[PDB]
Amino acid sequence: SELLVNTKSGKVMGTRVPVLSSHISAFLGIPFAEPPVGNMRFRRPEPKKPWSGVWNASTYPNNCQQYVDEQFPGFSGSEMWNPNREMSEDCLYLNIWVPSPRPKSTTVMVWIYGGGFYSGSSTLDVYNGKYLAYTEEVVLVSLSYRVGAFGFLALHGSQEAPGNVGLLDQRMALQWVHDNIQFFGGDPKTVTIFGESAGGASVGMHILSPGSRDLFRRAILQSGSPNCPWASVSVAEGRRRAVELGRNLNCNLNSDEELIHCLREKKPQELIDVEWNVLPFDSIFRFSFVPVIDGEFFPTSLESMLNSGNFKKTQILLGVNKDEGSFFLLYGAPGFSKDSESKISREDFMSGVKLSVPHANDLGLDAVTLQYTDWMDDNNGIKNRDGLDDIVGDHNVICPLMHFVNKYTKFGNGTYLYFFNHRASNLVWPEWMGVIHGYEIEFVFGLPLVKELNYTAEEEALSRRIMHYWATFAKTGNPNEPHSQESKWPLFTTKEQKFIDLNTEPMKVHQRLRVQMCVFWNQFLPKLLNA
Amino acid sequence: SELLVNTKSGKVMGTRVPVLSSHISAFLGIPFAEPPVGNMRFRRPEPKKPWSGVWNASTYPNNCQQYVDEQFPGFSGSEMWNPNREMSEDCLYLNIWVPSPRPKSTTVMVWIYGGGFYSGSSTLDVYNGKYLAYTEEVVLVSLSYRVGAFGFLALHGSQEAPGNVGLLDQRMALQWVHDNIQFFGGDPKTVTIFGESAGGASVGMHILSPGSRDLFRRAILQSGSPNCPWASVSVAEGRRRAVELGRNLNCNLNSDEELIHCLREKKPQELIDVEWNVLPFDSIFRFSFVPVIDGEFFPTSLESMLNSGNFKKTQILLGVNKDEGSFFLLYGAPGFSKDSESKISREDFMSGVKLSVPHANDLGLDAVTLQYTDWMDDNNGIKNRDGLDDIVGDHNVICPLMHFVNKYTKFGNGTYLYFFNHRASNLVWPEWMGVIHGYEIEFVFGLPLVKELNYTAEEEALSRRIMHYWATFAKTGNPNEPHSQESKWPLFTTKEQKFIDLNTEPMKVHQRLRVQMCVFWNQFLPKLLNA
Ligand code: IUM
Ligand code: IUM
Ligand code: IUM
Ligand code: IUM
Repeated sequence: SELLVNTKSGKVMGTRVPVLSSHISAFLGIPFAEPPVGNMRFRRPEPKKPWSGVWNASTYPNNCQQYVDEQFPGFSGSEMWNPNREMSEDCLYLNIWVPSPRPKSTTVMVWIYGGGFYSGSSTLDVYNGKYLAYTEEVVLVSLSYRVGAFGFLALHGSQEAPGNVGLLDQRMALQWVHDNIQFFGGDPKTVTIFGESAGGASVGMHILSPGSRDLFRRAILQSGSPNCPWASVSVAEGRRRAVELGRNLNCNLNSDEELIHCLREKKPQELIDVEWNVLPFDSIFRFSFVPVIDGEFFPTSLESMLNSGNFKKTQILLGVNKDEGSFFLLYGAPGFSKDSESKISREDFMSGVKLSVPHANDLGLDAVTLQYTDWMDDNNGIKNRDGLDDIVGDHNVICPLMHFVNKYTKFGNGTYLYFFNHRASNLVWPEWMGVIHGYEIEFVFGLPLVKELNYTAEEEALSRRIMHYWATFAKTGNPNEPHSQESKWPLFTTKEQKFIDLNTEPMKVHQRLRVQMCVFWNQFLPKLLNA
Repeated sequence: SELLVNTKSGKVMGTRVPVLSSHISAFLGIPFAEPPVGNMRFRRPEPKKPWSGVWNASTYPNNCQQYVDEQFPGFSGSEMWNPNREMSEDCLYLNIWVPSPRPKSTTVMVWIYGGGFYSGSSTLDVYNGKYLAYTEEVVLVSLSYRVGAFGFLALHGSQEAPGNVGLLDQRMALQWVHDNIQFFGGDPKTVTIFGESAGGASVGMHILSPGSRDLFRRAILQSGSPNCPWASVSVAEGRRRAVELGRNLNCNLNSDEELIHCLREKKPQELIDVEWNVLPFDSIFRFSFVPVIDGEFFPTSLESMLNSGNFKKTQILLGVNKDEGSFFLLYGAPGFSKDSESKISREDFMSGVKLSVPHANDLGLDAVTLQYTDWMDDNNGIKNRDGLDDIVGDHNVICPLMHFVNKYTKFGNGTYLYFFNHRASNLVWPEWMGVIHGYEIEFVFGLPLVKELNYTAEEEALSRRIMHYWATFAKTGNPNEPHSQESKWPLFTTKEQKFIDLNTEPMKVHQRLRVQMCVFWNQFLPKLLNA
């Protein structure tokens, strides 16, 4: 009865939400898994037992236990990413926005949030699917997955904490969407999983995981890809970090059973408190509990998989932001402050490049510095600052994504590559951080469309193009409307390597995104480090 | 009696030569050493026994046995460097051009010719000191030194063929100049040794050799420096190449005495014929018999010496040509022909970079290619062609010279650095080779001044500036006339690193010649190869 949806798990009662002019149906906090609490912490998600009665899908679910950024308390720029609902280990819930009237079988977009696998909520203001569902008439799903140690602790042997359990959370949401989105008017045969940062890395990992390929049609990857250096550890390093996490909580680490038991008794916040102490390196843009290359979720190494074509072959739309690195530099690298044009000294640059590339020897750090220093001007604080952003952005998202694009396009049924380089007019972060990691999201979710948000008209325009690019790609596997007034977004071929700018200036097409630098990061530096 | 000069070695009768308007005295083929023939092949030069009677110093001496370029027979571009007098092992002679009337004590410039230590003559048209002596009123000396195996065969143990013997030839000419230039009107207290290519490398080596520092005042180094990768071998490699030279002539190489004896019986041309077979590498811009870092001439390694300040501390004027590499690419690297715009394929580029950097492993070759490829355009034949020239020019002359400038300026009494980037209007070589190795020489020696040579007026202008820069530097240790209408040639400091363009456009000052690339060649690639 519009808001009464009767699903294979039970009846779900949603709520009308106002969006722009109209209203839309919203179903919020649908459980898709049994609460991963108690003896079930670190365990694989268990499918949600069906409920008697109607489920009140009208309020946002608990967010999952996660690190809370208090680096800039009150600063909307950082709080916009913080959990906005009560945190709870009970948090495996998804959110669905459906048009009014209910479509019959229309496209589904399943948003998977980023947050470096230690943070993230489906429920943040910038992930509100109102605007996207309304504007583009897509059923929009937000999912939830366990982040941090709760989702990615990996004692590879044990059944009680294998890794990737937070990815399995995602996969179960995807199963539920596959099984039940039809009752919300969604077409399970065309669900598109999009995500940003670790969310896009996750999307890439379901393209890769055999166990996930059947559960979605298409994929959008924003500023992340499965092969990103921060997105996976070996099972050995996962074990190492799991044990070190237990060492921090004074766990008896005689056996996996002993460790897991200890970690299961700790309050969620104590895991969170010591979580960053288990990194093996003084480092930027590294997270403690990330997916493990474990043999089950990933059959082998991601590189083999990308090489063999061992991945779901579909269409992907993906891309990066211009200044991917600045966010992590501000937070982690000396000399970058929020309130200064963060001109970076030479001493702080070398501190920064050493933090950015923690796995690199003195030779590798020299290679990086050679690549990224303006040697005509090696003490220019701006060039050092921007160069650090470039190092961090190229090493950590742009070049791994371009590696992934190249390897994937060899076997996929279509690749669209954007380069988002628009600084929002109302961006609350300093100018020096540029087009920041994560700040294409508000444009994907249509926030320039709400006038109270103080976007320019030109930005609202861009948001409508992006949403239209995104939903058209989701519907059709091509972001372009067939024969439209807009100019066409070229396919990315391994031949021409074309890609588009996304900003308010009209579309420009380019070749070979950061190729000079990505040849360094993808081809040369690894060869150098192995030698 | 103008042309009758009575020297410590005996009387010398020269000849009036017409130069531009006037005439000048010329003394040609003064012997400064005993003919290094017979049992004296490969031996240290022996000082010339004084002669009875007058020495006819009116014709050019024999040139020294050397490889003769027949790659482009008749092509003036290549024949201008070939021996133009009868070749002979008897060839240790110097040439003096004196003004008319005879000055009393005026500056001396001692030209040391290049030719990669395997070739060179004092007597080539482009080394005619008429124009420089006339125009700038300097006594101008050309010397001769044994090149190739005859000057640089190095069986380190033996007294009968230690290396560097061709450098000792140079040092003896310098002694003779020190002892006798006064009788030609020259001031031994201010002789300036200049040289180009291996000639400038040689000049650098007398700055370094304790045994030579006292014999000259100032130094000009054109497109060469003692630390150039092609300018010295270890004594071990010298022995290796000496033995391999003997292996090619079917010498009994049981003992040094046996080898040297065999090499002493061979006709000069048989040494020359097999000379290039002893290189250890398929290589460009490597010569077989070069100076040996032997403990006597050089006390230790050149790098230690440059580091410790263990060198003659004076003023040096030095610099490089823009397109230093093209000459060797045309001759040695596949895909470069004289008569085509030598657009270089990718297969021929990698062949070229492998030839340019023969001592480098696959990792180093990758590093070079990373540095020098336009990855937006890696198949552009022009960019590949020019890039090869840059690789060869940077690796082989520009970056070692900049290393030498930097190390030297720490301790020297003044450094002037030019960058010659003028392509002669009448250059007979193809356009693609650019400002070619060696083609600033005609400007230093004032050939744009003879109208029959078809230089532009603007080029004659440049030649007069260069000659004036050169002789003023020789006279004064500063190329600048004190308070003149010309703009001042900045000192090269390690602080600002300033240097001037030399061309017909008016002087421009720049910083940090090819620093991005020289940081690669001087700092990074060696660190990479040692690892
Ligand atoms: O709680 U237990 O292996
Ligand atoms: O990292 U930025 O132009
Ligand atoms: O001719 U003998 O040692
Ligand atoms: O070797 U050049 O421009």
